[PDB]
Amino acid sequence: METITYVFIFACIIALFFFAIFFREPPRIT
Amino acid sequence: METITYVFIFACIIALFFFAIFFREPPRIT
Amino acid sequence: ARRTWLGDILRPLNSEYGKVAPGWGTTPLMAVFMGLFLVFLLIILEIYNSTLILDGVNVSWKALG
Amino acid sequence: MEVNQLGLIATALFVLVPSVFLIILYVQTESQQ
Amino acid sequence: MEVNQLGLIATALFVLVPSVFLIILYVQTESQ
Amino acid sequence: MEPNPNRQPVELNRTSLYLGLLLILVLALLFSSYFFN
Amino acid sequence: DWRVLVVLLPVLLAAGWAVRNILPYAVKQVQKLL
Amino acid sequence: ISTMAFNLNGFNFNHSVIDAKGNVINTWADIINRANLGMEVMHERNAHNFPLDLA
Amino acid sequence: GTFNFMIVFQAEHNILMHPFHQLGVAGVFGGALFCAMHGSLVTSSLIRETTETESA
Amino acid sequence: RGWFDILDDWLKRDRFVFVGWSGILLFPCAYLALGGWLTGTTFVTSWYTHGLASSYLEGCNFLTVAVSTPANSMGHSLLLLWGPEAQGDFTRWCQLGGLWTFIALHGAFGLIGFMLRQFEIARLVGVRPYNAIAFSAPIAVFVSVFLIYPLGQSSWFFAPSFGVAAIFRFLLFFQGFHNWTLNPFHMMGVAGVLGGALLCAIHGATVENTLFQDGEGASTFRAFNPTQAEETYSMVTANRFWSQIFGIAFSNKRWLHFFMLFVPVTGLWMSAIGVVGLALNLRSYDFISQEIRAAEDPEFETFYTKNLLLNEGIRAWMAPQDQPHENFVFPEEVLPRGNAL
Amino acid sequence: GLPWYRVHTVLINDPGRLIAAHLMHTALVAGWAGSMALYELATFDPSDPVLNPMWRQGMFVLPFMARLGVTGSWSGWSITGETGIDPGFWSFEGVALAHIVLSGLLFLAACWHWVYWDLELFRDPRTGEPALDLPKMFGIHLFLAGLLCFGFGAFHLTGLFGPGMWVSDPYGLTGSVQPVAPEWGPDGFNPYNPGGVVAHHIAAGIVGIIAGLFHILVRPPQRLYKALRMGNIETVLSSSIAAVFFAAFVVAGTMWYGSATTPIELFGPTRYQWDSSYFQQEINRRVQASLASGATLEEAWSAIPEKLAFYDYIGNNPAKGGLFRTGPMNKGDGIAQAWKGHAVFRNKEGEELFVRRMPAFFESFPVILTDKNGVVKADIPFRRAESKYSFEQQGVTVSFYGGELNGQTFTDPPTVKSYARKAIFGEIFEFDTETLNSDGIFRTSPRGWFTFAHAVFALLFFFGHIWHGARTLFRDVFSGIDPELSPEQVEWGFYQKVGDVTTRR
Amino acid sequence: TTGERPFSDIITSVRYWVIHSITIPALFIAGWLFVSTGLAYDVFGTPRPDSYYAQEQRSIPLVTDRFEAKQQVETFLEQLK
Amino acid sequence: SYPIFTVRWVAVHTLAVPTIFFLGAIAAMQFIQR
Amino acid sequence: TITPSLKGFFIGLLSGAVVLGLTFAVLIAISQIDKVQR
Amino acid sequence: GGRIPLWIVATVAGMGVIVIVGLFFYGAYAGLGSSL
Ligand code: CLA
Ligand code: CLA
Ligand code: CLA
Ligand code: CLA
Ligand SMILES: CCCCCCCCCCCCCCCC(=O)OC[C@H](COP(=O)(O)OC[C@@H](O)CO)OC(=O)CCCCCCCCCCCCCCC
Ligand SMILES: CC1=C(/C=C/C(C)=C/C=C/C(C)=C/C=C/C=C(C)/C=C/C=C(C)/C=C/C2=C(C)CCCC2(C)C)C(C)(C)CCC1
Ligand SMILES: CC1=C(/C=C/C(C)=C/C=C/C(C)=C/C=C/C=C(C)/C=C/C=C(C)/C=C/C2=C(C)CCCC2(C)C)C(C)(C)CCC1
Ligand code: OEY
Ligand SMILES: [Cl-]
Ligand SMILES: [Cl-]
Ligand SMILES: [Fe+2]
Repeated sequence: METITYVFIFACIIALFFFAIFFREPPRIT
Repeated sequence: METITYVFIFACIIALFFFAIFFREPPRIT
Repeated sequence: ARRTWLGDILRPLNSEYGKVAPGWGTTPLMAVFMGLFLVFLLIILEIYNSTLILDGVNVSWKALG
Repeated sequence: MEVNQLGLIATALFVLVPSVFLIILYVQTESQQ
Repeated sequence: MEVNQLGLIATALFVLVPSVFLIILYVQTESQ
Repeated sequence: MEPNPNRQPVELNRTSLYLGLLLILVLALLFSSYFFN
Repeated sequence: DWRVLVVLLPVLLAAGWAVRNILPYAVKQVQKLL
Repeated sequence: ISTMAFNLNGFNFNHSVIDAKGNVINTWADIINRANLGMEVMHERNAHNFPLDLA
Repeated sequence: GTFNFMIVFQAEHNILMHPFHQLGVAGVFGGALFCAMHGSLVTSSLIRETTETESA
Repeated sequence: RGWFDILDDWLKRDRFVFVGWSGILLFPCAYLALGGWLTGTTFVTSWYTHGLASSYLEGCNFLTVAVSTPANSMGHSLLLLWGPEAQGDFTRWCQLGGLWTFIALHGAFGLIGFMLRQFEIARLVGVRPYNAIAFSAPIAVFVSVFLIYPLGQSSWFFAPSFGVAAIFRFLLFFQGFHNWTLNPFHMMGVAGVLGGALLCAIHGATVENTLFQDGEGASTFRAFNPTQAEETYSMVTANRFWSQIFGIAFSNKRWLHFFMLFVPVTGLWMSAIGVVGLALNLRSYDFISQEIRAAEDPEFETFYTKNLLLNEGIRAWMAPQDQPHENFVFPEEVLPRGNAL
Repeated sequence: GLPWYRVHTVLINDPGRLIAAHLMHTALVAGWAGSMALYELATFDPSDPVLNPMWRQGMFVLPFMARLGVTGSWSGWSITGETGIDPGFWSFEGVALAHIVLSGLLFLAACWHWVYWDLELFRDPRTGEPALDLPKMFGIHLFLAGLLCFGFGAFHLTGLFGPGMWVSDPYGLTGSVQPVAPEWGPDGFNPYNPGGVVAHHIAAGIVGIIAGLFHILVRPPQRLYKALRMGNIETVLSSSIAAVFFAAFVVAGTMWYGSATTPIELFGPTRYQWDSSYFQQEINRRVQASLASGATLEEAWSAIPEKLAFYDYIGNNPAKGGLFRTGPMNKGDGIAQAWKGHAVFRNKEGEELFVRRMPAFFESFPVILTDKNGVVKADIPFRRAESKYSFEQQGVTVSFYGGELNGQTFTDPPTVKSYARKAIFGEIFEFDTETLNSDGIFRTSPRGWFTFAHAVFALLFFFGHIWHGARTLFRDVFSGIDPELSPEQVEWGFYQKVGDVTTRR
Repeated sequence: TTGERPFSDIITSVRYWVIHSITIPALFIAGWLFVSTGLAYDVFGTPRPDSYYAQEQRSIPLVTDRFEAKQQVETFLEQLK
Repeated sequence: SYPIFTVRWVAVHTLAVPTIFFLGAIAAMQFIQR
Repeated sequence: TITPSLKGFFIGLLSGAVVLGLTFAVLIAISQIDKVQR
Repeated sequence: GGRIPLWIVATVAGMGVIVIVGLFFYGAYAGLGSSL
């Protein structure tokens, strides 16, 4: 259960990476 | 730990009661 | 709407929305397959249930050896 | 008492996950008004 | 391995509870 | 490409919140004995 | 056997007796149906 | 519940059906009674010293 | 304890075979039936005052 | 103007009992399920399947009369008249429990017919089909208790027999063998049935005591008109009453009546699920933590341990007579008994 | 705003985001299968398929992989128990990684179809409105389904180009993956004939190709398009649900009763094999045959393989479990280590006595010994004061034949009774209770859990059928009846035909 | 309101009571005889008071076979002859 | 001018006819002696 | 070959079929005599 | 036609009921089902 917890948390981080890059608030120029 | 759990859930219910009554959405006519 | 190479290839497969054979068309034939299928499922069921007993159909684990 | 240890995480999640979902939807409802 | 079995619930709420707080604050922002 | 015209907003009112919470807490109170066993 | 005729004989007079009391008025209803 | 408090009990058809010789012919009532018996003999298993549970 | 009370009760009183418990079951089943009926009959005949995207 | 529409026409005419396309399934099957229960309770024995008398003809009364389940030996056989068990003989069929499957299957199909009837009438009259949906709650109970549960077991023998006391025996069976009262899916059923009955009484009594005075006389019934648009009791005075007695009250008449649908329908659905578990002997029979302690600690007693003693009493005392095909022989010395009793 | 119970209706007229939702669902299912096999491999012990088979360790997808011929691990072991193997890539480990890579590639495709929701393909070229031609779609898909079902049975199951499927003898002793030849005769409709499963997919595969072909070329009739609202994707969900619960009931039943596709070395035995004393009949046939052939009693029972005797024990009966007794069967009675031997009871007169076995219904059961004629001769009494049949009065003894205890007789009444207490469960095993801290209470098998879950879902889905079906035929009043419905349409005798306004008298 | 003839009018009518004062006792008598004659016992297989058990027998004649079941009960009956 | 024989007629007699008959049989049954 | 249960099967099959056709025969007949006016 | 007053039909019929039911209650004490 300890191995699982570590891999689960690492997997959520990588999923976060994907939305942080591709689903960011896009920057705009005013 | 069973006891703590049983009684924490019970106590959450009593608090919900409190807000359900005194902090209800107040019925407004027509 | 976006056109794509693949979209264009599949296009005629989503081209006839709403087109119908008039009246009853093939309903009477579908009806035949439906009743045939029912009778076939009955057989299948009454074999499993052992109200239909047939020659050389031993409905037991012992039909594995 | 010799009791199932995952009973606790099961009960804690059984409450927290659905409860949090409801709160999320209530609060973004109030902010619309 | 003979690990602390309250470690799972501790890690679990450590993640969920502050995580839930932030989601709540983000959504009710997007809807105004 | 246009924005999706099918998007809609969700609502949960306060009575539904109160009803939903009672359902879960009471469900938890009933199943909890069985989870601990 | 014979208990069957015994049992069935009341129901024939029951049906016979209705059929003759009700015949003339049933003849009307069927005519009306075109 | 209030009249069964004064022990005016439900219908009792235990052995109400017997044959020409007088054998008992059981019904569902008699099965019910076999289960009532198993409840009877076990409840409060240490509390009775005499053969009838009159209260 | 509730179930203990209702088990001993049946052993000592044959309450299922009592006509007043049978009227209670009829009262109680009947009540659930009529609740669902009335609830479904009123619900079935709500007058249209809403769109598909909102609660009736 | 084909024949199919000529028949559509005649089926759907407005008459004292509406017929419909659903009538074709509904009516034969409902009449036959009922004809068979009355046929069998008045005339037919359970001697050869159960060792029981079970008809008025035998000496039974309306409480003890039943159409009983087939012998365990029959297994899950459909027990068709023309089938390998009864071999066309009507008399033998009845003696084998043939009418049980007869009632149960025409029953099942009749319930379908009925529910299709609720769909059929609602479509013609132009109302929403919520009465039909509510009727799924009875259907689920019927199929789970009468079909699924014995199909999980050794045979039809262990389904309910159709009769008042026979059903009473079934209630006790589930207590002694399944400890069904301890099952949370039954408890949710109880809260829905009793909750429904509560809701039923309280909503009927509220309306009756929040009425408007629309007539002069003391019978308040006369003063309703079926066509009036105006509501006939005060939702405002009802809401204030219950807010102050009970703290919360309904404010929305649509939610109220939908909640009367929801509560009993759902409880029956939950109990159906539980009985499905019991098809498989998947009971909530024990709490393991309790058994470990009581095994090790003879001073440790609860109502949970007391109730299992009672369950143990029921099993050993009713089983030989209730399951005749098992030839259970329990000499006196082995029977569980408390002191003196 | 939408209510919570309706958020997913935004997809109704949005074919691309419907495809994106459907891809994401597919990603999570394949992901789950990947994850579940990984956890099974990390906890499976494959060192003893005789007394610690997969079905005792609460394995759930392992047996489904083995059913179609994945039998071994990159580690060198196989479930049949042979060592040294190399399964190539399509090992348990390899299947799990496929489904994980598949899940990842489905995730990405879903993002793509969600962002690029507005494809011209989805537009009706006449009106420019989104529209799906469901009848032609059914034809195309029904044709795909027929090809795969034909090819599954023509190549995989035959072993023409594939592994075949798990087959065993009738007593689940010699299972393996093997090619199967189709049974075209009437015995192929027998659920216990595996050749029938081959016939079925070949034959029904061609019927699907032909019907798919019919359904692509031929338009639905006007009467039927209108009756079933074939412009409404929700009629498909209604009928689709009904088909799925049909199928879920079927797979629950064949799991419980047993068929050629639910073999007892993958799923455990059935409750019926205990009801009918199926393994006990065979076990005894063998000993009588050793014995007419003149072997000693010790020899005749030592000849019985432990795998067979383990089947003849109620702790492997799936109908002895409980809804909240969690985990693997091993968590209850422990890990089976060794058959102890077949217990023979003799009274003091040297009659052979027979422990009445416990039926599946009974959580507890009394200890009653009987003779070949069925006559009670000993028991363990509850009330001691008036007892005549006690082991002490009747001088019961136990002798063991075969197994770990072969050739040993016990006479002291407390030992004798203790084995009498186990005999009611059938054959008597030694278990390892410490390794998993076994609590001693019977759990059910994967046969139990799979049947339960699928029966419960099937019933729940019937309500889905009903709901979504109602919503298809009545969509025009979903939001409420017409406010200008006149009491003439609804009161009696107004219209000769109910609801048809053209029949006013 | 559906065009059939109202019930309250059918059972105050002379004609109705003239038919049914015959048909109702005929049915009551018919069913009586179905019992009093013994035919109901025979049609249905139901044991008479003297034929639940054989004289010195105290065994239920319980069906124990599926496909020999018919012949089983027939054998029990001849054990009463 | 009403009809005598309707669907309603049939429904009614479908139940009633065998009710009275069944009442006859059950009446007779009270006089059966063991 | 053609066993008794299979004879029974067809017996049930022909029986069932008669009942629906007789019933549907009856129902088509009435529907034509007794029509709605329109 | 409307001849027999309805109150008459209701009294008599009702008496018909009580009659048969009391027959079935009498039978619970006599003959089969009586325990005697
Ligand atoms: C109309 C509704 C209806 C329904 C749904 C049922 C349903 C059922 N009945 Mg009931 N029954 C009905 C009406 C109905 N009955 C009526 C009106 C009667 C009184 C006559 C009965 C009397 C009755 C008895 C006495 C029994 C049943 C039984 C049964 C069960 C078995 C049915 C079976 O195997 O059929 C199988 C056959 C079919 C389904 C027929 C299919 C029709 C095919 C498709 C047409 C074939 C045409 C032909 C081959 C072509 C021409 C050939 C050429 C020679 C001309 C089933 C639950 C049995 C039961 O309950 O056992 C437990 C039983 O014993 N029924
Ligand atoms: C407070 C006490 C209490 C309460 C309120 C309930 C409530 C309930 N019990 Mg539990 N029960 C209790 C105590 C209680 N129980 C105890 C102490 C025990 C002992 C263990 C049990 C044992 C028990 C068993 C064994 C079962 C229940 C079941 C149920 C449910 C019955 C559902 C129903 O409507 O059936 C009524 C039946 C139907 C709705 C099915 C179809 C009905 C059709 C439509 C009838 C049509 C009639 C027809 C038109 C002709 C009628 C005329 C005819 C009479 C002549 C309900 C949730 C059942 C269950 O869980 O179901 C899944 C079940 O099998 N109970
Ligand atoms: C059909 C689905 C299915 C089936 C049949 C199984 C079956 C099995 N699994 Mg697998 N499993 C599944 C899905 C499934 N699993 C999924 C989806 C996951 C991921 C979550 C897992 C994760 C998993 C793990 C991690 C393990 C298993 C193990 C096992 C075994 C023991 C399971 C057990 O104790 O049951 C316990 C079941 C219950 C206690 C019943 C739960 C049902 C709840 C109580 C109902 C909820 C009611 C609801 C709130 C009511 C309110 C409704 C109302 C308000 C409207 C068994 C072979 C175990 C094993 O032995 O493997 C080695 C193990 O350790 N499984
Ligand atoms: C293929 C199966 C299928 C599909 C695609 C749908 C699709 C739909 N359903 Mg239907 N439905 C189904 C099965 C299905 N249903 C079944 C089996 C039932 C009976 C239980 C129902 C009963 C049902 C009702 C009663 C209603 C719908 C409604 C809807 C619509 C909106 C649903 C929504 O927003 O959910 C929103 C849901 C949530 C926000 C959270 C749900 C959380 C649930 C309780 C537990 C989740 C468990 C977990 C995720 C694991 C999944 C379970 C496992 C089986 C795989 C949508 C078109 C609604 C509708 O008509 O709208 C117009 C509606 O009112 N459905
Ligand atoms: C228990 C709840 C009922 C509460 C009682 C009052 C109900 C409310 C009344 C409405 C307003 C006033 C009308 C009162 C009028 C009233 O309630 O009853 C009176 C009515 C008879 O009325 P007539 O047509 O004789 O006259 C009209 C009367 O209203 C006199 O004014 O009784 C019947 O309908 C008898 C039919 C039963 C015999 C039919 C047997 C055949 C049926 C077969 C079909 C089987 C079932 C269908 C299958 C699913
Ligand atoms: C099964 C079968 C069948 C069928 C049959 C039928 C269909 C039947 C019917 C039957 C019926 C249809 C009957 C009925 C009868 C009933 C009765 C038996 C009644 C009684 C009642 C009473 C007694 C009542 C009284 C009262 C009381 C008690 C109280 C209240 C009031 C009053 C007055 C009501 C056939 C042929 C197909 C074949 C196969 C088998
Ligand atoms: C991205 C990507 C990737 C990766 C992948 C991944 C990593 C995956 C994941 C996936 C997975 C890993 C998933 C999983 C899933 C799971 C789930 C989905 C589950 C479900 C569950 C549930 C639903 C349950 C329920 C329940 C409970 C909880 C309790 C009891 C009862 C029941 C059973 C009902 C790759 C490299 C390939 C490629 C590139 C991209
Ligand atoms: O039912 Mn049995 O009876 Ca009324 O008492 Mn005598 O035993 Mn004890 O105390 Mn509670 O219980
Ligand atoms: Cl007690
Ligand atoms: Cl005392
Ligand atoms: Fe109301």
